[PDB]
Amino acid sequence: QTLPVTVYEMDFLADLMDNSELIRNVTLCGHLHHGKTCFVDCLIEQTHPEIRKRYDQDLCYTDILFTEQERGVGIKSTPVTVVLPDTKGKSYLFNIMDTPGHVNFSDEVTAGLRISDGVVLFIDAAEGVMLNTERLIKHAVQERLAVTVCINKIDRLILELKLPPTDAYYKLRHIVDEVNGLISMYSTDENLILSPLLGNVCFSSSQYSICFTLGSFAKIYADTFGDINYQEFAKRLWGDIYFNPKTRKFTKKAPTSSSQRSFVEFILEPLYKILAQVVGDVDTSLPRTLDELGIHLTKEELKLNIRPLLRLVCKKFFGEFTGFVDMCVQHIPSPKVGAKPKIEHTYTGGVDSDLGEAMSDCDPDGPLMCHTTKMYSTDDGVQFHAFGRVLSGTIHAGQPVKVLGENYTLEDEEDSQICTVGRLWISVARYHIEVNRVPAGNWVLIEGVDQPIVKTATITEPRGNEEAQIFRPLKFNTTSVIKIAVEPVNPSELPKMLDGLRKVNKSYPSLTTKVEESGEHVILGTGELYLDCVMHDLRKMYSEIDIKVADPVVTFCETVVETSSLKCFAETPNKKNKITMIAEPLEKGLAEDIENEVVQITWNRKKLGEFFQTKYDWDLLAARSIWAFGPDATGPNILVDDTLPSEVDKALLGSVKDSIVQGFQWGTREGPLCDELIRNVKFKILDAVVAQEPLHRGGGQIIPTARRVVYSAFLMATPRLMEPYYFVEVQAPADCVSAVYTVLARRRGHVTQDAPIPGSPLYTIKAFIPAIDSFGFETDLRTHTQGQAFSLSVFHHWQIVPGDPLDKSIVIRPLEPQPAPHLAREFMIKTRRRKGLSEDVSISKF
Amino acid sequence: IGVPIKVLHEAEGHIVTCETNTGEVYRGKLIEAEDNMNCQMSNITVTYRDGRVAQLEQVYIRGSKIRFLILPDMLKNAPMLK
Amino acid sequence: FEPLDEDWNEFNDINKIIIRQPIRTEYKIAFPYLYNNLPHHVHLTWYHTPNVVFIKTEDPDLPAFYFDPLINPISHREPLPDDDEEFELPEFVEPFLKD
Amino acid sequence: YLTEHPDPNNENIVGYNNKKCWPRDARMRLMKHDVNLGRAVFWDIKNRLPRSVTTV
Ligand SMILES: Nc1nc2c(ncn2[C@@H]2O[C@H](COP(=O)(O)OP(=O)(O)OP(=O)(O)O)[C@@H](O)[C@H]2O)c(=O)[nH]1
Ligand SMILES: [Mg+2]
Repeated sequence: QTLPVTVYEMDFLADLMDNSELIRNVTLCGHLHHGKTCFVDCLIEQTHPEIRKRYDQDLCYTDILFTEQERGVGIKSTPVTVVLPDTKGKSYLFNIMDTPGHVNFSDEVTAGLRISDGVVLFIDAAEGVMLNTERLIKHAVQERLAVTVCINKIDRLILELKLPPTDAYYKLRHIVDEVNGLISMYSTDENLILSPLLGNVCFSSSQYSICFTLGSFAKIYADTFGDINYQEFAKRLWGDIYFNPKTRKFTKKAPTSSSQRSFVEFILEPLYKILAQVVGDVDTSLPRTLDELGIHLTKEELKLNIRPLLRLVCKKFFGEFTGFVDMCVQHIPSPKVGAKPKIEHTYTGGVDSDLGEAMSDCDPDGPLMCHTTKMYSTDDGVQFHAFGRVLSGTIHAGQPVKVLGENYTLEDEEDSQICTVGRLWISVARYHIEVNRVPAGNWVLIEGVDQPIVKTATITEPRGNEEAQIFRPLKFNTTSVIKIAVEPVNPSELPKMLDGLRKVNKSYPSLTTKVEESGEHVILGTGELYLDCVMHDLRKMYSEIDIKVADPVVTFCETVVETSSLKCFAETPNKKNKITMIAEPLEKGLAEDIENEVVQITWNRKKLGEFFQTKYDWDLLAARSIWAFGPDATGPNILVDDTLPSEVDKALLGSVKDSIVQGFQWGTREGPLCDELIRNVKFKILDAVVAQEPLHRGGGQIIPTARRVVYSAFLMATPRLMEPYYFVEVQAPADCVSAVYTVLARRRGHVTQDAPIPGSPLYTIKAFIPAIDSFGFETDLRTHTQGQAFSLSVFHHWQIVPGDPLDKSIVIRPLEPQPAPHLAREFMIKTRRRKGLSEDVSISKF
Repeated sequence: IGVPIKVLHEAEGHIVTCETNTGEVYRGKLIEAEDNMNCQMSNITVTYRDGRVAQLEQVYIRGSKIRFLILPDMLKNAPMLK
Repeated sequence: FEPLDEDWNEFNDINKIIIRQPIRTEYKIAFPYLYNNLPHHVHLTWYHTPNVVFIKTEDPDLPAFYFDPLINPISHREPLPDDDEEFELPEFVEPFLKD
Repeated sequence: YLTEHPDPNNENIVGYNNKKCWPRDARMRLMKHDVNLGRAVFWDIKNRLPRSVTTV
């Protein structure tokens, strides 16, 4: 096969995969536009002699789609596999996943954190900590990965702000302190202190190829002057420690008043002087500086423009990126060491199983266990390639394997298939290297299994491994709430669109496409640019037809506020057994504790009740009476028992509860108002008259009956609607802040925080907005503030829509923005009309 | 520093076997190696001069007493040797 | 520019559409595939560039690296080893480019 | 009508003769029930005439 020229032999990369101690699985992440893909470009140019950046444009080696080239943002997380040397000279295998930093593509990061062991967070030195950085610290800690932070774009402290050296040091220290605070807020482990003293924080400028920790710059001193222990000298170039030039020692007190810190004196001021002598004094004193630092340039190399000459001088000075390799080796575990928390967190059945102890050793021979999370398209768009990691065993080209879906259990055995692998590749961004086998510990790109795979899959052996269970599905960071509806223009081309509607379902992890009862094809999404890319990929790649799209709306939910006025009783049509229920709302903050798994089912009734009686102050009769919660396995609704044992025999009532929970599950999704999920309710059984014969206790009589019980209890207790609220952070100059207050005033929002950025003239505005008002919001700010303000929106919470959704006295004139009391009625009626229900629902319907 | 010391630092993490001036052959995974030939090794099968096979789990060999080392065979594609 | 007749349907029913904010032309131009039917010859616009925070120099007598009061102030406030374990540099070792 | 002529893709909207001289809210609104009723009416009238004698 043909391959570009590489500084290492490909047989060395083939033989280096067999040792799982020299492999690192790293995910690069961060906020939007902080320097991820350019750092990957610098690594690719480090490994390849023939790939060079243009003098006017960026390279973007790992942005291979045309949408990423026209938009200028990252859309798809792309892997690359390289071999890099460290400071000591030892070669290491890196599997690097470049993930996008935009918030609406946060699902592209969660698919990247499942198949990796360490996180490298890029932070802009000028802007600092932002929204998606704060969300990704939480999401990377809760997924139990190691965390390192690299501070990119330090030259914006030099060439844009023109900032004094100790003030730039204070800016960097403030960024590191805010990162340590965001680590310590969500972690219970105290051994996660990030500091450059520990080799844990790197400094970089992606535009001019600058990358250093303390140890690499100490190695530069050791290569320049000699006879200096660089591992000891790098331990004192940070913090309040001073060099005393008389004693030639490092003391913690000031020799003079003009004494600078050691980081300013030995590291940061030579960086200022290099950049200043390249930019300002190229004509007079640059050859004196380049003769002093030991750098020789050709006469044609001196005649370049300022930015490529600065890139060339910093590349000749700093050289290879050894500090990043030192950080990723020292503080990110190998897959042989870090396999145990990965199997403990991601494998169903626990690490204490028989197969879990076999997978915890990273054994390259034995049972084949692979977990594929990502699906990549070809050039033609007719077939997909799966992408995942090999947890155990060794996968072979041509080996018949078994593909396990996300609905597979040992009891069912329905969601499974036997397939044949065509080829195996290891992935670089713009080319692929074909191999015949991949051992355990690496990443793998599998051809020929793409037919049963929807979101993720588990690749196992056909014979043996009969106790194999699937891994957990992806737990996404946010909730997709935007509804759009699609139709084809020519109605005879409906089987074509249903092709593409299941093809973009594979390449997008958080995408949800469904078919309503009225025949509408509804696609869920997270934002405007997300569904823009959905439409581009859909049409131009998988449909080649014309598709009509409707106006976007958001997903509503249903709730109660007051206690029900009357006890809701209902019988089965067998007229033997009766169930009576009171519906009440939950307390503030309990639903959010159920959703974040602070409270859980399958606990052995003790700690569960102690939570309710400790924090929210439930009684012992109330804490010891939960039957189940949620329509989904952790949903925010509770089925509660208030049936006294003096009136209802609890030994016979515990037999029908297995059907009453199926009833409550099937009826807390698709509620009675507009067929949506119920929020923040406890459904409390007070009276139950249970049948005596077992044939009258069947589920076919009682499950629609318990459905009608839940519906009657919900409709009596003053039902309301709930809409999602987005959290919005706006980066803007100090003059357009009043214009931001002006624009947010007309979309029913409110500003919660207005804070200046330390070390920057730009301000941050943090606010909450309704999601249905957020259409064109970014365009309104970027038009009204002359393009200076910029905004991002994530899903934050749910609140009650103002108005009565059952007030039939309200008349609604069409095509007019209604005021505040008419909103719940308008939303409820128009969603019923859109989904295909009746014009109204009555109180005595159920 | 020359080439064979860089080849020694490359063989860390793999299985090497060393013979020293006391005629004893130590086989196992090399953990650490310096500029001088001080070799920290682990999971060691030990062959004496008479022929007894022993199991020693942490060995630190001084580089002065070393006769020679025997390296893996896939280091012929290492970058410093090409 | 000069240009380069739709019946009612189940799809474009205005009793289903919630009119909250009026959709403008620049919404259809910024995101040309979400709000447009038949997008034949559109081009994807450039999304965003980070805000250049460069401050112009108005006084030639000031130093080039000066804490301009246009910049917001930084609100001021670690395992450091002890002084007694004395690490001494050699005599000819200096910081880079001190001349 | 739908017993002999099934419509799985809802294709009976395309091919519907409509009067373009009126405004959009003034002419016939093409809801699916009314279009199916119109197709059924024209089918029931067309069945009563032998195609060798006359043709609609
Ligand atoms: N001043 C300066 N600009 C930089 C530096 N690194 C990157 N940039 C610029 O910032 C812009 C965005 O860089 P990217 O690397 O595309 O940003 P990104 O992090 O890939 O954005 P995502 O697509 O979210 O991953 C480009 O114009 C880069 O040239 C740096 O060190 N200094
Ligand atoms: Mg990028």
